[PDB]
Amino acid sequence: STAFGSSVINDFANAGRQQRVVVQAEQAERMTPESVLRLHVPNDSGSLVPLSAFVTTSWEEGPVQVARYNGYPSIRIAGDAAPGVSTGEAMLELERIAAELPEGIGYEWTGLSYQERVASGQATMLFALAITVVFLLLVALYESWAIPLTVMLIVPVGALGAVLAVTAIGLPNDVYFKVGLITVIGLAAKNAILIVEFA
Amino acid sequence: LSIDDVNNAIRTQNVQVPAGAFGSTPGSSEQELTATLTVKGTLDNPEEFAAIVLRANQDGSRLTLGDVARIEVGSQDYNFGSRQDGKPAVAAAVQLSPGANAIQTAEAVKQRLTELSANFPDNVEFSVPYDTSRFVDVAIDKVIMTLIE
Amino acid sequence: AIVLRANQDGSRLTLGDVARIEVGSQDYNFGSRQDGKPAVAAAVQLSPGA
Amino acid sequence: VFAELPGRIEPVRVAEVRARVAGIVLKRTFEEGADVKAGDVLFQIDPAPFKAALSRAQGELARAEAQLFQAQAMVRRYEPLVKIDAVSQQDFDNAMAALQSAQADKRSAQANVETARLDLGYAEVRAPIAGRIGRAQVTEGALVGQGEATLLARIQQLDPVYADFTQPAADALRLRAAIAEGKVAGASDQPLSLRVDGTDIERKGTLLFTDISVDRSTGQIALRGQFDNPEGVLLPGMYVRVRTPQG
Amino acid sequence: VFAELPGRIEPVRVAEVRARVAGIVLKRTFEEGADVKAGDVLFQIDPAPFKAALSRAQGELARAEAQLFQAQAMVRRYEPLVKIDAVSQQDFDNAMAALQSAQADKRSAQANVETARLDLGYAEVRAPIAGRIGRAQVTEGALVGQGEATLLARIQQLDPVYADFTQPAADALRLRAAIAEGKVAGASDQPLSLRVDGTDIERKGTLLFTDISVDRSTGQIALRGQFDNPEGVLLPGMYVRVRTPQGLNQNAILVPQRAVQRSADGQASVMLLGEGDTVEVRQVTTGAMQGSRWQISEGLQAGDKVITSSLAAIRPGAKVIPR
Repeated sequence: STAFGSSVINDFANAGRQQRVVVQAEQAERMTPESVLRLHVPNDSGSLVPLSAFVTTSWEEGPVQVARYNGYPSIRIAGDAAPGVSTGEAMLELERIAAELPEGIGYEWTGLSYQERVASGQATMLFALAITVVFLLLVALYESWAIPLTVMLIVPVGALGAVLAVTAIGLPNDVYFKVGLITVIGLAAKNAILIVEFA
Repeated sequence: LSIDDVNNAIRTQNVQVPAGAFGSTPGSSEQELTATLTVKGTLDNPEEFAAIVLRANQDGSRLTLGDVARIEVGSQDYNFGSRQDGKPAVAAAVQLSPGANAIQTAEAVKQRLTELSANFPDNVEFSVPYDTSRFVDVAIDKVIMTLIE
Repeated sequence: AIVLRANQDGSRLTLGDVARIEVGSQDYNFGSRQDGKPAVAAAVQLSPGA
Repeated sequence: VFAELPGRIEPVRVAEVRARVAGIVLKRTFEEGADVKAGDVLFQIDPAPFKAALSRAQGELARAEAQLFQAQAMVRRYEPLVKIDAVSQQDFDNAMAALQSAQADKRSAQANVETARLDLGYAEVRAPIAGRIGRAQVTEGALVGQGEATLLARIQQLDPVYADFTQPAADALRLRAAIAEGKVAGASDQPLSLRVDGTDIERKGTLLFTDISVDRSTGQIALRGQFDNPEGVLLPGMYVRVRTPQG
Repeated sequence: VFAELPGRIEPVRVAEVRARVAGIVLKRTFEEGADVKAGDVLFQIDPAPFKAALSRAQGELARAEAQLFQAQAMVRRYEPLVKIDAVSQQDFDNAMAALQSAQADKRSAQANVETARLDLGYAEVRAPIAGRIGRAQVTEGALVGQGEATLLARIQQLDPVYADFTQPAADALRLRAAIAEGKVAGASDQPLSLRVDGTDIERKGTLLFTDISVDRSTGQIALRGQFDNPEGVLLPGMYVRVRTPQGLNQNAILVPQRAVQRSADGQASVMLLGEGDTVEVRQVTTGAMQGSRWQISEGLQAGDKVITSSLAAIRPGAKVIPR
């Protein structure tokens, strides 16, 4: 431990800072496996016994890094999808392949993938709640149902404009486009009321 | 031998060894194959522990741990024991986190346990004796009935 | 000058006789460079609500 | 069943050549590490006092021999005279007793001379057995044999060797029991196999002697097998694990 | 392959000058540290009892010589008389026997005087060998020689010196097996190189003796090397390092160290540029580590085109472009 791993002995009081004196074997005396054998240790009778007298070095392969996720051993596999291809389909492909793994090997998502998962989950009923609430507000204000359904027919035109524009320039369906779409929907609704209340 | 000797032999001989790696930083400008030293220090099974040397002579004769002690894999603690209907059993108390559904959590636990029971040893079986969610399920299903009726 | 073994006659074995003593890094795991030359760096993080 | 037992290679014959006499080592007549024959000169201790003692013994021998010659001459002269009674039978008997006494004194002086000669030969430090001699423990000009028999060298017989390995006693009693009721058959006739740690050479040997006494500190009886060592591969003092058939 | 082993310098000849006769150290003749020649008087222990013993022995010798003189006179007078039968043949033979016995007694007394003289000479302690004498372990007035042979002074020979270094047994056995099996030819003729710790002082020597008995405590064998010390730089007892050759390889194969791969079993392998510029996997057993290269023992032959780059970016059988 002391010769090859370096051992911290005690505290060096370096002009007011408490740093640690470190002991390690010399650079020339720890550069080869033979240097491990050349180290000596003391026996009970006071002589020094070389390591090579009772140790034999055998090579094998091992982990320089062990990765564990939620307490089990893991491999962290990362990459990026092909250009022009959605990430959701990539998660679909990855889970499909991971299903072909031998039983006992689990696959989990982490960070960005987990966040993308929950986002894609929540978007739909977010839209639904928005639409039902605007309907209810519109029936409240117009003291009717037909006029609410009338005005609510407006939003697909704003959605169509946003979608055609983004597809023409080719941008993805990111959060920024989504909020742009929602504010466009809001202004289109404002337009629709500004016509229909006077009507 | 005294019990201090056996304790100290166990303490120094059953210890993990942070050996290191040759060619480590600061490394010579010449050498280029650092690699781990991975000494085996701790003992895994009762056979290895019974091979702890208590006293070895120059001739070769040795006193291994097993020669004075019986070594086996047992409980860290024998204060408490549990039985379930006259047969030796084990049990755990699962507690609900704050601000969480019980019925869903109970169903998740039961489904997980039944899924794990597929991998159980055949001699052992699982059973959930106590469930605080059953009372709530019957209570809500009755109260809904009372509201409707 | 740490005495490793001193005899009654007066002869002593000081630490430097067996080891090279110097002021160095506590750890040599990580090294940093800034444009081809040895450098150091620190990451300053902002406190909440500032 | 084979049990691998720790043990050490020990040479068949060890000759700790020691100084039997006090004196200064004048010369060292051998080269260290060479194989010496029995009786070869190793050290030459200064033969100053022992030569003088030998000279004294030889002087006593010469005196006794002179007296013997005188007595022989006297008896030869008296032999025909007593036949014609020229000398008394008593005188001739006294002469013959003097001759027998002179012969006995000559024997005693010869014995003293031989004692002195062998004492002197103790100063010619010779190898008692043939074998490999190690480093000379003393150098020329060192005073050896003063007070104690100073160790001079060590001569070891390199072929064959005995491997003194160790068996746990309780294991020996358990095997002996299993033999006794007959679950297992004794494997005394199976050869031992010795493997030196870290190398690929395997040597076969025959069990010689199983101890009766028990090591107090460890409770294990010692054993001895003999292994041929033709190539000099086995060295004295090596730690060897001996595989011993356990029935 | 060279091994640096831990060793100590020992003088070829050491003479521990010890007092053989009990007495009070009267005078110390030598000065400490000087070189002494054989027979140089060092100490002077008072010869009070030994001088008396020699005087007694000389008295006994004088008596023996007087008796011899008397017997010689007897025989000289009897010799002309016995021829004319003036004395009996018996008397002449008795006189001759007395003369021979007196000669024997004189020889015995001379031996006793010689014994006493040697014992007295043990009191004028002399240097048994030539070399550098050390401190005087006793001073004038100290009682020495009673009970035990008191150590008086030590003499060492400073040229040449021995270097009794030591080697682990297993390394020696591996070297011997390799020599016998034929991988490495022995390097006994190569001279040991000596290096003194903390100094640039280098010396050459020769290996003399390789002990056969492994030390029981340390599991090592001892070796002895003789080193010339003309300047007296090599000091007895100094810790030194000895570069002992571990055999010569005529066809050693050394490759860049980064060009060795190891499999999950620990078997080392090497990527080779085969025919048609195809990468082949040839297994290899690796030897020792020298500088930035590994010594290869088997699995390589002279002229093999080894790839010492892009090992992480090469699969077997893939096509590559040599540089």
